[PDB]
Amino acid sequence: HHWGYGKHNGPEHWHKDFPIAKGERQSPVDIDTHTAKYDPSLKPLSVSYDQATSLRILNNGHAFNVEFDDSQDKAVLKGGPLDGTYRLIQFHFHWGSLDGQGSEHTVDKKKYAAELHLVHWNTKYGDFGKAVQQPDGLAVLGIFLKVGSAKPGLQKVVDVLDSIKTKGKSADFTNFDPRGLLPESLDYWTYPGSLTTPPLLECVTWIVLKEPISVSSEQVLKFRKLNFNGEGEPEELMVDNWRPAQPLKNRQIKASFK
Ligand SMILES: O=C(O)c1ccccc1S
Ligand SMILES: [Zn+2]
Repeated sequence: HHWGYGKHNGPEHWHKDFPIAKGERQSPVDIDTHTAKYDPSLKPLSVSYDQATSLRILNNGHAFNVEFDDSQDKAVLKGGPLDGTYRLIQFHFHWGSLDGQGSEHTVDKKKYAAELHLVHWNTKYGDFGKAVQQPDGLAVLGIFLKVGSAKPGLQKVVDVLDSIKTKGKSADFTNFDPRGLLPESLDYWTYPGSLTTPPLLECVTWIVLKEPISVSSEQVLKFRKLNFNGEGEPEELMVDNWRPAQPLKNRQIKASFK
């Protein structure tokens, strides 16, 4: 009776094993666009993915992670609200059973079909396991997905999902360029928060891009064919792997843009 996204083990249950679920800086949150303040002092955001080295794709039983070589400064996030250098370790998505839900963050209560999380760790802490124990350990770039035109740069991801249908399956996934998942504009909102999955650690500087990317209905349908279960277990479609918005408490959301 491990955590998940079902009636008996979903987000409303997580606080029993993970009391930080009711903490002071939980994610996601609703972004109230009229309350977010422009912060002219945010430095420009720097997303440097030219030398990124993807390795593998893994179905971990709650999402799929595209993993990178993070043993050198190859793919880094800098600038914006951040002090120092954050290294890309993985990306994953959260998505819905239907196009009208799936994102974790909301914008004026609007839900997107899905949300991409590009996860980076602060190099001053040496490794990801140490970084998640620090209040400035991670920087996550959050990107909304809406259903419309296909995203060409997503198709290589979509096409390998049949090979990692069930929990614990992985596949080689080299030479994937995450620049093909970014929208035109880097305008963003930022606030201090948490992992959206257990263990819900309060270690994340969230950087949520305002401009969504468009994916096709056929692309997100292939996400929804994944399974939460292992091979030879009863089939449970991997859908609605999102946590709903949490109380903002004593936080301010800052905007990079007027
Ligand atoms: O899903 C996770 O475990 C996660 C991990 C790192 C950063 C963000 C998230 S939401
Ligand atoms: Zn996530």
